[PDB]
Amino acid sequence: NYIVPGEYRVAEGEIEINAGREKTTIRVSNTGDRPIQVGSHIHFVEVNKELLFDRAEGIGRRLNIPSGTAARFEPGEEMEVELTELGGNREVFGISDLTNGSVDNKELILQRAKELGYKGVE
Amino acid sequence: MKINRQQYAESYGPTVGDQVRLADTDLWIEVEKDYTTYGDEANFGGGKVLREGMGENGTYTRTENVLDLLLTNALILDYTGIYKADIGVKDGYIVGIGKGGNPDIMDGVTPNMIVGTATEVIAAEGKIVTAGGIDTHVHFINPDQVDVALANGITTLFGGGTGPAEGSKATTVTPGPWNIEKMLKSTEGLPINVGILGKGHGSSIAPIMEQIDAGAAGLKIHEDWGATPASIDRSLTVADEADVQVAIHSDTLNEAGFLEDTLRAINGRVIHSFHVEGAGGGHAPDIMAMAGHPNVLPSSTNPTRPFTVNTIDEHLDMLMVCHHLKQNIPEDVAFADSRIRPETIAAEDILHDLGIISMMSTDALAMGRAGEMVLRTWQTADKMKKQRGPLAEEKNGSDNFRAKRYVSKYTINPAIAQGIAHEVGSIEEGKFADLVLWEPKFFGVKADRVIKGGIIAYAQIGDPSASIPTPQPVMGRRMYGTVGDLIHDTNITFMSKSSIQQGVPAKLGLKRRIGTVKNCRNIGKKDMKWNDVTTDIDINPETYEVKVDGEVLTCEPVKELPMAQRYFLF
Amino acid sequence: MKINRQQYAESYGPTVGDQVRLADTDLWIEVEKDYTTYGDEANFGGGKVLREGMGENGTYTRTENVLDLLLTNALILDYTGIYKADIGVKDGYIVGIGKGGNPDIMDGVTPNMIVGTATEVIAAEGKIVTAGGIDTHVHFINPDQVDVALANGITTLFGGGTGPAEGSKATTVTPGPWNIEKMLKSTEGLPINVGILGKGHGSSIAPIMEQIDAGAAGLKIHEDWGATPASIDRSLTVADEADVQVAIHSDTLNEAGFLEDTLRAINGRVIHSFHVEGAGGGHAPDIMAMAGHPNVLPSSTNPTRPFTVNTIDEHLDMLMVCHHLKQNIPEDVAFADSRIRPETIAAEDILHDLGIISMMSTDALAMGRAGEMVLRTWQTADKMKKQRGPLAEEKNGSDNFRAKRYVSKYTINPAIAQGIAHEVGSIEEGKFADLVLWEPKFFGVKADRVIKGGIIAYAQIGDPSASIPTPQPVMGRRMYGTVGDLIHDTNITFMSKSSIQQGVPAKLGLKRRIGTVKNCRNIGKKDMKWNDVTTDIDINPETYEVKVDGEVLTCEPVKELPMAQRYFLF
Amino acid sequence: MHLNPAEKEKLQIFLASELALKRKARGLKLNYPEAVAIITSFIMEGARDGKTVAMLMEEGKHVLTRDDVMEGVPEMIDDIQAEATFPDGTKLVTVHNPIS
Amino acid sequence: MHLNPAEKEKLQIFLASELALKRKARGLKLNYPEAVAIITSFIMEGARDGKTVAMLMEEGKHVLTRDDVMEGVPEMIDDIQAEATFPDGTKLVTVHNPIS
Amino acid sequence: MHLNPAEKEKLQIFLASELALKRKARGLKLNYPEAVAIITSFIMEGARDGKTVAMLMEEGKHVLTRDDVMEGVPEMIDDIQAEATFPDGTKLVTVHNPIS
Ligand code: NI
Ligand code: NI
Ligand code: NI
Ligand code: NI
Ligand SMILES: [O-]
Ligand SMILES: [O-]
Repeated sequence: NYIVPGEYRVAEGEIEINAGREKTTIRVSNTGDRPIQVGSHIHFVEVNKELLFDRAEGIGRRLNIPSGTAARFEPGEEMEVELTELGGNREVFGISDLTNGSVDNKELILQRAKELGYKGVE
Repeated sequence: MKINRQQYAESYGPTVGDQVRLADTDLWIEVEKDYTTYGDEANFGGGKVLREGMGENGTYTRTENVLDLLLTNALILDYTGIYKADIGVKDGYIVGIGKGGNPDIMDGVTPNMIVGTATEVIAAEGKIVTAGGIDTHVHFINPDQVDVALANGITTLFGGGTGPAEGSKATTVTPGPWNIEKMLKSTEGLPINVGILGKGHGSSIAPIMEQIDAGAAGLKIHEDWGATPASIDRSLTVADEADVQVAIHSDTLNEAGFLEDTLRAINGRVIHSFHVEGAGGGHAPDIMAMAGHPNVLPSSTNPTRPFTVNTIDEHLDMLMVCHHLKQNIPEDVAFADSRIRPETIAAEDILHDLGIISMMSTDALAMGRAGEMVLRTWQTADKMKKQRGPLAEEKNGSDNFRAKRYVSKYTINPAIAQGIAHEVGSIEEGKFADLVLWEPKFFGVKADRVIKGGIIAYAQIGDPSASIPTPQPVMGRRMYGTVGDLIHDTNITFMSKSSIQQGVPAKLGLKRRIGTVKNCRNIGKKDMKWNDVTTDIDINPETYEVKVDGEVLTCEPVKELPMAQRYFLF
Repeated sequence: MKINRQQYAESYGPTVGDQVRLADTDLWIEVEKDYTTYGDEANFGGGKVLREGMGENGTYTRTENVLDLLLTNALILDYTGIYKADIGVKDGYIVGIGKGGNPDIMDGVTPNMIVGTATEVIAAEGKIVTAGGIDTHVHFINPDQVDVALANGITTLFGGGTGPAEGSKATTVTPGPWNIEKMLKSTEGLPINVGILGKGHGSSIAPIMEQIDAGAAGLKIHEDWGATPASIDRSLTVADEADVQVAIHSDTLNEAGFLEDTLRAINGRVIHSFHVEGAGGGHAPDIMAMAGHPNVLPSSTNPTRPFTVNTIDEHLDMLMVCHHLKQNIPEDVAFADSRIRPETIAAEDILHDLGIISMMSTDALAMGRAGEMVLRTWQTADKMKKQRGPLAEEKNGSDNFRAKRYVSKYTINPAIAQGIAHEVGSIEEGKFADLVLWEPKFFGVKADRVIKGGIIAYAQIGDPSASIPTPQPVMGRRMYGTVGDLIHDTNITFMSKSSIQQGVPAKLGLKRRIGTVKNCRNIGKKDMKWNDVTTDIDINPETYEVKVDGEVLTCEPVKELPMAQRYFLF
Repeated sequence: MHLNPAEKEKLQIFLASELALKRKARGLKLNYPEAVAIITSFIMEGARDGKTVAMLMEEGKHVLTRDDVMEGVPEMIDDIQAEATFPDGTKLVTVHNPIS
Repeated sequence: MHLNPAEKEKLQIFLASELALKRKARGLKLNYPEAVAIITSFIMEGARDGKTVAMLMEEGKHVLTRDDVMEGVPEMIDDIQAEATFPDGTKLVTVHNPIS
Repeated sequence: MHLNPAEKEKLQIFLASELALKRKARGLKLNYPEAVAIITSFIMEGARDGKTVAMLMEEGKHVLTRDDVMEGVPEMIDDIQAEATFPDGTKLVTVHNPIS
């Protein structure tokens, strides 16, 4: 009972993020020569062209990491990441303009990916 | 994946069950609930969540459910609860309390809390957010008092005065149509909400009533103008008709009557009893017995709050000096003795804790400190925890019950009393976006950011010439909310219905927001949130000892308080 | 009769061929020409020339070619030249540069530069006079920043913010119609010119476009809001349609693309590239390669300007603190390493000197210093003279070529980029009379007098209680240009054509002068005065080394700079 | 630091006191504002040291004597008031006739 | 003198530091603003003396120790930032956890 | 105290002088504002001590020498003016080329 002004006593336990959403692990490769860092809430299939991974597995998903954190890929680096399912309406607009609608248009998102040259459109 | 609860609280502010110490007091508040979706929290910055296509919706125009402003991860402390939520603001008003972000991709988004292109972001993770404080005992004496008030998280000033004139120095009164007009015009440049009180004195109705029509928001009866049976009665008659509140400082001298006479004159009408303990004025020595009646809305002023070792010497001295009282003259000494009373000051601490006194207020610059209403509320709560212990009603080791009772005293209860709680006084949807962010270490001591009408008006912030905002010296400063014409849109002038109906704003060219005073005459003690106790209060004529339920209410003064020498440079 | 050239320069300021040292730098500017008639110079005081019947015409009314204001004997430093002339001001605008006085009796009087009864006089003999500086990277964070800017001779602030909100603390953005309106109203009380930028983010046009219609003068794309392909594209589409500029801080993280992706999204449209070097943000590590393209208008922010021994430690630290970056976490350390780079900071000094980076700006209060844009421009020019020597193009031992190149970076070039150069940015006839007088010893350090719209707004001046204006303490102060309603007439709010056409000023009750943003979409690098170089810039992915024409651009940091410890009390 | 408005203001009392004490040390009889600055600053420093209002009320009457100050100064100063943070909060001190 | 706005402001840090040091000399444990004033003023004086940012970053962690200050103060101060003119221009110093 | 506007302002000269003298004592060559603060404050203190304008005009030329100040400073300061209350009212002092 030394007083730290404004201090927290946090209750016991752990917080599970993105609970009850399906999760998926995939390998991803920074085939570029510059570092790439990916935010918690970008639609995974829409990330930097030069990331090689199976683009299909990115669709309707984002990184299963704490909100507001990011995964880093140094140039040349390959590593596994875990994904979770997008929620709400499961629609994506803007970003890279690959979806602009329901994440269910798998066939369309992937076609746009292939034509613009996102690596890993399988 | 799971996040340990220490890291969680460190990144996002605390969640359900976490406790937080209020500054350096031994009061702890505990998160009762959390509106968030774990893993979908909102946050802003590089690689953060509020980015276009992600937690920020890129589709919707401002009208389509999008916010002007989102406060992310606020720990709200309010009469309505102590809990964790995003707060959404639009057009200067709180439109949503819940979970903000993008329904494209997030679960649980409150539907009118979309973060869109139009949306500004304030990070409140790790802050405590309260309603701005509402001080209903202000003397308009020195314009410098406004920043003093902002620095301690006060956002509404109700009271009266024309500046350092004797009448104003003694009473919260702006007398007569012309003075009220001049001050309404003055208010156009004060970056705080204001409501003005007319002189509650006269024996005909018209001289009083004309001040309500001129734009007063209420009246003050003060002994220095003659708190007689007549003035009390006419004022309440005016008030009942105009739907405004009346504040009273009664006849300390018992010249025209004793407390019971004042009550007969009041005759069951609604009235706000000022500095109810009596050090600040009133029927000697029993005024505080007012706080037991169902029709009295009881407030304390802050110099007596709480009962400390230096309290009595300071007050004895203040009074004697302030009244030009000589100590050779026995009537002066008898007067002082009958007025400054450890017996009632001690009890006032306890009546607060029992919810019998409903309200705090400052008495700024007449017998009280403009920037210390919030500060002294929490010092009182802390003293009481120390002396009386956890309230019967507490649970889980927190002070949430006591904290709600106390935060109510300077937020919702003054708003209800003044008939302005439709606009201000609490963090609730549909009310004006007067919000104060606190670092828990500075809680109740120095406000971090004061939001007025959805724009920051006041901030502790550093060197304006620096590369970032935090380099020294960090001091309180007016922000853009206060500059140019934005001062109009961020502040409310509260006025009587009749003056509004008569076009006083256009007559005078007021551009501030205009709020209606209303619903003051059909409330009572029972409407004071968390502080609704009525009871027979007996003050002993001989010994001045205060009984409630035939028990004497007494406590010790303390030699030391929290929220004091750890914080203050003088 | 002849006057020796030392006396001459002492009484009237220098003439053709004289050189003047810029503060304590080793830069010398030389008078290229002089509009005067030797023996007919203008001057004011007892027994002086501007007296009725003499150099002051006693016949003509104000409309008949007579000035409101004459600056006598200015040494102008501008992109258009370094030369000596009288400057005539009328209705807030520069109407004449030449020779003022009375054509009754004087030879060579510029015909619309008559000194008449209506004419005020400012003595500029022995001063250097420049255009006010135009800072196009301002965060509206703390209103105190304005005087900071005035003190260093800055007269226009372009940027965005609602005060110390996180969004505003990170980005030059005033988001959405309501915020933009509130700030436009705020601007009514800021004694500097202002233009506000909306949020350049969204995937539909309408959410972006509505901000231009609301009164934004431009947009800012910032990574913290998602600098994605979509936001870049919509913003440029809005910009092309509305005729406003777009500023970019790109995706440092390379999240959605690398530099080349950003360029594809830009697709050859005009864009202002912010803190092009990258320390202030952008594609790691190659952002600065932007400054080679013909469609990019490239600016630096000031914290990197110039490359000094304390630069890297200061920045490494700033960034790590500012991002809550822990040094135990290797991604934080890798992030910092990829972003703060001696290799690119060194090169940025040189790209400036080669005219490849066209513009300076502050980044006030987010990652840059509000009052040091001018200061740091000249420190950079001086370092470069020291390290690279007189530019190829110099003559007669002066630095006139380098000085024009550099003065352009904070005057004309930001005006051109922002589409406001019809109003401000240079000392030319027909432009608004924003002028800064400098004592050569304080040049670029502390402005003597800042003229806004033909009235002094800001001055270094002494004890207001004194018999004369010079007794201590001499400090920066707001002058009459800033007081009462004159603040309206002396400052410009710059707005989009569409918001002007839609009556936003009348809607909001703005009384400032309103300027039109225009001609932003049909310019390029080629239009940047003295700084129009395009070239392939290669940044090495491994070593970060900067090549232009297959030569590595590198230089040493310096331990000491001019315009520093000789001047500053802290 | 988080300086509030009163904190910024009261820096100026301390500063004036320091100027006044330097002037006393050079041997000058102190004038009205000097005298007031010294006693005021003393009160505030007393509070900071933890004295009681009662102590400072006694002590304040003996910080300066009539032979420290110009003729007339003692009679110009009837009382001096200052508020400062005591261990138990802000309190008001009044010193009556500080220079007797 | 030509005081700019930052110059006027930063006079107040020095002044508060002088007040704080006088209070330390009387033997008082220093409070939050006092502690902050002292370390800040130290940084600015360091810059004026010509030290490097790196030096002041090390040194600033040793101007006050927990036994100079009230309980809780060390934990209230996470970092202190000041900008001052070094020989090579204005630079920002951050001292993390100055009182350990 | 009844501080008028000039009184509040001139507190800042004294304060800057104290900062400058502390810096001189550490051994630093003084800069432009420092030098100006010291001489100005000296003049005002001279007036307060009762010297004549003539005295302060002579004396002000010898408060600092070129070896107290950075290169160029002597040449930046052509004159220093201050007004202060002499026994016979406010008067203006001008010191021409104070550092020779
Ligand atoms: Ni009263
Ligand atoms: Ni009162
Ligand atoms: Ni940026
Ligand atoms: Ni910026
Ligand atoms: O009162
Ligand atoms: O930036």
